[PDB]
Amino acid sequence: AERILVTGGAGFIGSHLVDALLAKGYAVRVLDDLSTGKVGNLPMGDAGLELLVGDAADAALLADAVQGCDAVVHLAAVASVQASVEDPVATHQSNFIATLRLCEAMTAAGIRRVVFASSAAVYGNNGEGTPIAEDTPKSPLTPYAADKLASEYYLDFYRRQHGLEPVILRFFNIFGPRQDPSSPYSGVISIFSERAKAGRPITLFGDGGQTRDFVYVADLVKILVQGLESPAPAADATNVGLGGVTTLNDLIGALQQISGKPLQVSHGATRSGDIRHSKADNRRLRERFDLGTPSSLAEGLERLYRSL
Amino acid sequence: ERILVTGGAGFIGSHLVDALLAKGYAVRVLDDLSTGKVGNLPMGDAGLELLVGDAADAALLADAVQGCDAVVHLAAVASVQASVEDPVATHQSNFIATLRLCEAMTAAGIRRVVFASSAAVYGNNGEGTPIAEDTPKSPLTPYAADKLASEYYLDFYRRQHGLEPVILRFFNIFGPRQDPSSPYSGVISIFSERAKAGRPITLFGDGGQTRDFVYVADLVKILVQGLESPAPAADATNVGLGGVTTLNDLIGALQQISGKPLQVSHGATRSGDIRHSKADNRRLRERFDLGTPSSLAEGLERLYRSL
Ligand SMILES: NC(=O)c1ccc[n+]([C@@H]2O[C@H](COP(=O)([O-])OP(=O)(O)OC[C@H]3O[C@@H](n4cnc5c(N)ncnc54)[C@H](O)[C@@H]3O)[C@@H](O)[C@H]2O)c1
Ligand SMILES: NC(=O)c1ccc[n+]([C@@H]2O[C@H](COP(=O)([O-])OP(=O)(O)OC[C@H]3O[C@@H](n4cnc5c(N)ncnc54)[C@H](O)[C@@H]3O)[C@@H](O)[C@H]2O)c1
Repeated sequence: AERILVTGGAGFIGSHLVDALLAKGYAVRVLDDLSTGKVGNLPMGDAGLELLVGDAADAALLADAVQGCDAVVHLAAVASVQASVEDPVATHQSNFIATLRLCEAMTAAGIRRVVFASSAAVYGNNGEGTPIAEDTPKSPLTPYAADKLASEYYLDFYRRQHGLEPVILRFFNIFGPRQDPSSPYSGVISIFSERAKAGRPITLFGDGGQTRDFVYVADLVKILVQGLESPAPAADATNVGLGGVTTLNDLIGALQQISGKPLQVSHGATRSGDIRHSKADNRRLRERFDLGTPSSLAEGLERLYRSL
Repeated sequence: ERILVTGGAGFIGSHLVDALLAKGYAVRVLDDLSTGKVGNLPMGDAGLELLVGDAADAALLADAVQGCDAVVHLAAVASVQASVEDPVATHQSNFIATLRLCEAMTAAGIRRVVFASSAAVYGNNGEGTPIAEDTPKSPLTPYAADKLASEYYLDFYRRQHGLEPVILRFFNIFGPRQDPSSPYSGVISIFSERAKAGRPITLFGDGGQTRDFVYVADLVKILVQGLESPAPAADATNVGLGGVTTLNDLIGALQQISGKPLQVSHGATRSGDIRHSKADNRRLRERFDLGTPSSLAEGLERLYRSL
């Protein structure tokens, strides 16, 4: 049976991927420093799961972690963009050095396939208000966004120089159960859903006309598995957005209706780094992956709410 | 008034150090002497202070920027091939040094930093075209990716912390003190050293390849202007002349300068080699005072006479 190394596997997206891989019969090895990930996210009783608690930028740890692994999904990163603005030096270790050290360890070990969580943040403000195609000029505005893009560039280098097979996925806005709502910079759906469940007010920054391309985590997991099992994945990046349009006001009304409870909306100012419109051009995604029928926003919110 | 020059002991840096001291600045050099040479510097000049260490060393940078009014950040492992062989080590020199410098400058309240980026950030894009600054990026090596990431971090510190970066993408610089000892040394330093020594040269390909060569003294004038301009633009500026020199042109000009015909061994074209590389230097012409740059023959003659 094949073993998948999942860096960041104890986190939001990672733990769902772990469940899905194990269910398909893979062995899984999680490498996670539990900075935001949680052991309670993992099915620790599954005989197919191994857990290594440590830093994904640690070369000695990666040399151990890759031994006996057949492929990698590289999800470890400090996901809070704001955290990278606060401390560029520390987050650069997690957001880029981990990628570089993983490439070195995979090349030594002879492992080719790595699926990488890049981000729509690499586009910055370019193409705003239009479906963003993958060849849109990049404009990373924070250390996080620059490290995700630099990670792409190094993965492509190891592909050409050393025969790595990277599957570069630029996530748009992923949501669903286990997304941690504890920070003011947690994903807005995790925050809004937590308040609605508790019956407490939410805070809307700006006028609510901002749009995002929301993706339910279960649909992202399908793509991640397919990137692991593809016979010859494309070299260049693929957006993971649906090409959908959801305003924050759309989201407020959908969530309120799902909770069946009234929802107080207090106001805050638009946050300084807030992009107003964000939507993916889904054409490469639809060409390269089988999305089937994705979850609509309502279906995804419902599953999230019904889990809390 | 004092200028920090990281990499000041190297080829471009030491020429800059000469120019800045000649203009009355005090000059502090930070260099690990990996490829820089103390013999490149005017030791014994009362205005020159040399620090030897790693430009990625946080504690050392903190001392180094203290009392400085501006910075020229030239320290890097210039060999693209060295970054291919050792991405981990060269990333410290080619990117981490930039990030640490940003942090040290912010803490000390120093705004102006002139940065040596590279035409390598374009990859093969714009082959056969005047390369404008918005030409799509495609860094092919760790070195090129680190130069581009350096640019992005410099822009973030500008917006978030009031830094004033002057981002310059160098095309093919040449001149005295350019090390010809490596096979991946610049073709002009190699061809000239072999011409002076009367030894054969090796031409990879047909010699129709073209490059936008820039004499080091003209680059130095731009570096100094970047320090002294009152309100520099935020985005990158290509440093090239928009010139077109073939390798066969270069061989002919060296044969005319040396007075003896060069024996030309034929090698196969290098894998991935860009055939035609030319800057669109409109932004340079607009933002800087270029005067009359040295022609290739002028630069070659000045180089050859120095060997
Ligand atoms: N959720 C989104 O909308 C979104 C959008 C774009 C990109 N991403 C990327 O997707 C990946 C997963 O993000 P997530 O939403 O599940 O958030 P998350 O915080 O739940 O997952 C991050 C995980 O990585 C781990 N981690 C962090 N630094 C580490 C280190 N140095 N060593 C080892 N483990 C480390 C954390 O403990 C956590 O388990 C990340 O790379 C993130 O940047 C997510
Ligand atoms: N045509 C060109 O020469 C060219 C083209 C594009 C970019 N550049 C850039 O211009 C700058 C100068 O290059 P150069 O041609 O003068 O080469 P160089 O090797 O002569 O100068 C580089 C200097 O940096 C120093 N250095 C290297 N790593 C260091 C570290 N970790 N800490 C401190 N000092 C360190 C070296 O000792 C040397 O003195 C570099 O940033 C290079 O990447 C040059």
